[PDB]
Amino acid sequence: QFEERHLKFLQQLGKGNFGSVEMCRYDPLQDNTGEVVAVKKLQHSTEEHLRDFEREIEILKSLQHDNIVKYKGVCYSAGRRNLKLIMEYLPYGSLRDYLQKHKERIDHIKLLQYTSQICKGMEYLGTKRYIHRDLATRNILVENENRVKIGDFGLTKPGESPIFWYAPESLTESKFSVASDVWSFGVVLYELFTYIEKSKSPPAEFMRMIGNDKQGQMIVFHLIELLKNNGRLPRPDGCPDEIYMIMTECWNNNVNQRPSFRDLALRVDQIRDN
Ligand SMILES: CC(=O)Nc1cc(Oc2ccc3c(c2)CCN3C(=O)Nc2ccc(CN3CCN(C)CC3)c(C(F)(F)F)c2)ncn1
Repeated sequence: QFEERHLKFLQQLGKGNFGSVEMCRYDPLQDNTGEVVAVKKLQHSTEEHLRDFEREIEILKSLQHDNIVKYKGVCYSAGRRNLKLIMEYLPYGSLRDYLQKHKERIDHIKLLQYTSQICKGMEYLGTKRYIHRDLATRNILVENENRVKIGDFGLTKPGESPIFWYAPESLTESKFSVASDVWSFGVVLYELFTYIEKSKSPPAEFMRMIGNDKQGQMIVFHLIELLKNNGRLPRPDGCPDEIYMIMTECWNNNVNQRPSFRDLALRVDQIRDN
């Protein structure tokens, strides 16, 4: 389906210790045309990394939704001794980058449209019995001003720490569930309403709350103790009380009391419609 000889490099997109992503053009007709795609490569095809990459491909082959990144196929390069994953190319990259780079195009109505789409993608993911774990605007991608798609770059498998999106039971017991994805969704909703303004990010805000000078495990200790006793990210400037209430309800230490993604999509769509 994707012959390496016809997969032409266009641009580097992202790199980490685990993998890298590039933009390519798939030109089988060899006439300088063809579809543009995003291609993920494994940096080191060890038995464990390759098993993990194959599990990712299997997950992606099972997902088809408007608000989930679109799998296209695989390419077997280096004479069929290397594996690359082919996805649809999304021009605006991560929603974290888009919010910073394209503030001219964003208002609260757009933020709520993206919020709704994220909930719907998560409703779908739950029907497939997957737990995201990594929900954060860095892992949501933007097709255009009207459409976002949940993904998981998985390139890097305090400012760079994923802990600031994790539910308290995930931090203390490594318990990840649909309900902890709801907690992380509450952090995504906070990220959207802070517009990725300098110093308002979840890592910067939590570090400010615990003490900016803390390093290593002391950060973890303080974050856990803070969350267990009702410490929370503040309401972003200009955020409506009703939107901060959705964040607060997602950030419930009582796991079963968190709303569902179906509840959240309906609530957000009703606020948009009213
Ligand atoms: C400008 C620009 O850079 N444009 C780009 C970049 C770009 O780069 C990407 C972005 C995302 C992804 C790739 C490449 C290759 C794979 N990938 C990706 O999202 N994988 C993925 C892996 C697991 C899971 C779901 N699992 C469930 C189990 N969990 C434990 C983990 C998550 C999902 C999800 F969340 F269901 F969509 C997605 N793609 C399109 N356009």
